[PDB]
Amino acid sequence: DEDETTALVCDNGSGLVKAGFAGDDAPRAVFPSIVGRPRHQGVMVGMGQKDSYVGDEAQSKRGILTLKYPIEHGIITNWDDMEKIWHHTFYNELRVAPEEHPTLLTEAPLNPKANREKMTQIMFETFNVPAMYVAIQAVLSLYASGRTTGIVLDSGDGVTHNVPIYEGYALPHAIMRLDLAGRDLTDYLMKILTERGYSFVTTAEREIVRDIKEKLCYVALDFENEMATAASSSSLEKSYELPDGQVITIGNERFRCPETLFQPSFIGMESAGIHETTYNSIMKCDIDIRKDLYANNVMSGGTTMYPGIADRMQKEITALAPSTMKIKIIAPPERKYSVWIGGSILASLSTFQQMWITKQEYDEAGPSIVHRKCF
Amino acid sequence: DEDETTALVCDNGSGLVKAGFAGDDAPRAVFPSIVGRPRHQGVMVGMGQKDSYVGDEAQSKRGILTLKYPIEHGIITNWDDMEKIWHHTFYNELRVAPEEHPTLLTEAPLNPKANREKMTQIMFETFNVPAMYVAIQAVLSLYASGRTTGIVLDSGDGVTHNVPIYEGYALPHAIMRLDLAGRDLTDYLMKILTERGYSFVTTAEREIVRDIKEKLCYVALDFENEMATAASSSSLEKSYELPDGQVITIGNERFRCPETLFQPSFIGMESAGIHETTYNSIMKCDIDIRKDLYANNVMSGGTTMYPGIADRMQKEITALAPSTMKIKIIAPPERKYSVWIGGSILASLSTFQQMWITKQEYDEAGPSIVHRKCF
Amino acid sequence: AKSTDQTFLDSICKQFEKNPHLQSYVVSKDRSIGDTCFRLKHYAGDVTYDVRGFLDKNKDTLFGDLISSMQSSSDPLVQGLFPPTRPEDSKKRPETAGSQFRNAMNALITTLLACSPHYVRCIKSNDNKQAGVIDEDRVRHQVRYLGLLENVRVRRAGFAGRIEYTRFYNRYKMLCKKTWPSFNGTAKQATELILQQHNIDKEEIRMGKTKVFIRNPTTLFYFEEKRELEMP
Ligand SMILES: Nc1ncnc2c1ncn2[C@@H]1O[C@H](COP(=O)(O)OP(=O)(O)O)[C@@H](O)[C@H]1O
Ligand SMILES: Nc1ncnc2c1ncn2[C@@H]1O[C@H](COP(=O)(O)OP(=O)(O)O)[C@@H](O)[C@H]1O
Ligand SMILES: [Ca+2]
Ligand SMILES: [Ca+2]
Repeated sequence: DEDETTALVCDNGSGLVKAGFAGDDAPRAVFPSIVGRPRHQGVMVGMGQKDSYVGDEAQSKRGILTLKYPIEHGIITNWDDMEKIWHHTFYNELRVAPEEHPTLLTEAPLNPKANREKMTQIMFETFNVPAMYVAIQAVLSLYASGRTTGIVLDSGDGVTHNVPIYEGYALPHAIMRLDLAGRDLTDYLMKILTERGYSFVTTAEREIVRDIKEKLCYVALDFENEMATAASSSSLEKSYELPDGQVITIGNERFRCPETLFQPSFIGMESAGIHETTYNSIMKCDIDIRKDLYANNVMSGGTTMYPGIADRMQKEITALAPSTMKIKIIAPPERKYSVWIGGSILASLSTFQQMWITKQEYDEAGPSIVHRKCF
Repeated sequence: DEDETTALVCDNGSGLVKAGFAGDDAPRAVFPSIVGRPRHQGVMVGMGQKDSYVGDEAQSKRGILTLKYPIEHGIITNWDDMEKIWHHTFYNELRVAPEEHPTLLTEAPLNPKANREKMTQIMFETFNVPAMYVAIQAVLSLYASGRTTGIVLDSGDGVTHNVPIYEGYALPHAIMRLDLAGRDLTDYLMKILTERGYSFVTTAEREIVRDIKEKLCYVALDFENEMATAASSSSLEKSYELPDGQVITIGNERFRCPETLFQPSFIGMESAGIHETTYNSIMKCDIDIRKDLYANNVMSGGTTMYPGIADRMQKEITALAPSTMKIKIIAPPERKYSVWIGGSILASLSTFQQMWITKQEYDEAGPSIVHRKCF
Repeated sequence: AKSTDQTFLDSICKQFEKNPHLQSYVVSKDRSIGDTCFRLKHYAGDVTYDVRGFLDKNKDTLFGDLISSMQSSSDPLVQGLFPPTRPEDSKKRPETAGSQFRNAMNALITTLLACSPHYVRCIKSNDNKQAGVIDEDRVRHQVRYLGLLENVRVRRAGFAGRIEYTRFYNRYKMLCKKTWPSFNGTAKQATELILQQHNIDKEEIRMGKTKVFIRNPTTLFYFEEKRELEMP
């Protein structure tokens, strides 16, 4: 546009595909990372079904679709279907050719080595990308919120990651990975829903569970005191008319499921709560470096949007943590797009040149170019 | 400042870098002689780490730093890092160019010959110093306290030196050197701390041991009588809230470690106590020159600040020393800066001209100019 | 965002302090430079800048999340502040400063490499509005940092006495022979035909665009005089 040339920003997860044009502050066309076929055989003739039904077109009509998700936190059940997800991204919504503008993707911390080389194969050899990089999830948001000294816990629907990044990344481990977010809460509901004459059976309607979840479901401050309150039918049940037509008086259902977050013992996992793992990462660093970590805590992700998420942390942490200085948690009121706001940062930096992979660089160091320069 | 031209005072040790402006009575900007890198790899991009983290900036944040000290009493583990310690001294705090004002450094008694020529190489050839001298630790303090006839024992964290200087320096030996001060007490604590569920593991937090030490730890007058007192939990344990948050009830821990001072047998050294070595130096001088030495004893250094340090000396000395005249020890209530107050003296003397090394003097007598004129 | 102006300074030194035209108090030992300032060369001198401001002074960018709510009103003043959407300057509205400044400077260049320009310089006399007073030190400096006398020597080439061919021809016509309308055309062979008939070395003069090149001053006084002791 008579400014520069070849530039773009992108970001994908287990919820939405955040992307936009060149030099933007916020996304432009986010869409669900879904994709399925036809369990209904799509009037076979009222088109040769194909196109699994990805994008707004897919999210619109769920019934015909057997929504089979490709990338469940880390593991990619299949790469063949990924081919026609990015074919919908750059060409339909972004309206730009990938054989021109760079690309800034996100990296699920500690992702299988074999996956990186596989992805690069899809871009460089097929979609011809002469410049691109895959930054590491959390570290991005750090520079956006305006923090240089804090501990980041960025996670939404993908995977939980405790990234203590306030003066260095890639160093002692002090990081954790937990497959317990988003889809885990989306699949657990139908189970407990059975006791209330409800059952979102198939995957298509399972996706709706998440929709209603993010508009009412809240977290209990103390399950004990709210157990006796159950008698008082006022703060619990609330009339929610299902778009089709079937009221669901969610009440105790709201604060029962989220309890699993702090208590992973409800789904057969010894994984400690997100406030225990926090200790595990802090106890590794030096002794004279905790007082500043407690001062500011970066809690990001769409998972940190439900009522009663930050106040609970300040109750459990103080217990098994030093009690002398003040403790404050920085949870950006809109901390979901924290990664994208940070993506816009690195997207406009020139120092970033010493990170991405140039067309020729791949052929000069084989497929291992990724893990030979990056880390 | 429309007064004179080219003047300054400095002093370094194993604790603080004492320095100031021209013609000052007390220092102006003291800072820890530390320096390290990043065991955390400093967000590599949230700056090309480098600058080891020396000065207030270093002492502020200890966690990221792997504090590796350069000059341990006499031996310099490495000179390459010393380069960017003085680059922080003259230019940042002192705010003066070393290519103008002289410099008065201190000399660790009996320092390797090869070291003197190495230091001069860093000043004259690189930092261009047309005038400077490196006076001998103890003798300086003598003229400050206002004593001409006494025995000086100046030592803090560096090395212990018994300097009988009351009418002549550089003569019979009557001097001793002992690598048992400061850092020795700083490293010994973590060992014995293990028995009390505490352990300051790495070097970063090890530095804090010294901080708390100089605010409570005291010396036992008689270990025997204070052993039974242990039952009385009143004069021992004292609540000390660790800044972060971890109380440490130091009690018997206070007077156990300092006992090593008078008893070097707790760390595998046949070195006799500081009151025995005193005899060793006195017995060498004439017989009719002791009565005046006992009258006044110059005990200086930050090590002579702990409770129960002077009174103990008057108990052990009188035993194996002549018992007829009166014995008094002069321990300046603030005897740490005794060297600096004395530094201010020699810094304003003109007779000092016949001591320092002029720019040309170095080229006229090669690198041995130091040990050719000085002594 | 968190990085202050002070930290920005350190980001320059590490990246450069080797590429010409950039110094500081750390590398270049010059007391004139403060501990919170830096050196930067331009044309012919040195300038030490301060760090105050920078941040809020630079970015200044404004997004459309603060404008939308205001331009939705109904008043020739309120919406008036925002003329009929995009006065020939938009293309893409939301961009983090940096680039936005590049536009104001790029739009300037793009319209310079496609036109036939003309140049005019000016020199301020003094700081007292006097039409007959010279401030020696101030004037000489003004002529220097503009680099005008260097544009005199270098452009031509770099020497003493210089005269244009286009103006040398129609001036020294009535001196030598064979320099009449029966000329050949070239400005080199013609001159050779001129200087050879009066015994003059050829290497002393050279031909280029429109400037005669005879090195050393003495030759000028030698030419002018020679044109006097044999023709009044
Ligand atoms: N205000 C909100 N309240 C509750 N859930 C929200 C909110 N905003 C976004 N979400 C949810 O957060 C999820 C996306 O979070 P994100 O951190 O981007 O996930 P991921 O990185 O795993 O793709 C989606 O399930 C979305 O519905
Ligand atoms: N009042 C005090 N009480 C206890 N320790 C002190 C006191 N003042 C200074 N110190 C300590 O003394 C040490 C510095 O003593 P100094 O004689 O200057 O050492 P050096 O000459 O080896 O550099 C530091 O460890 C400092 O913390
Ligand atoms: Ca993700
Ligand atoms: Ca010393």
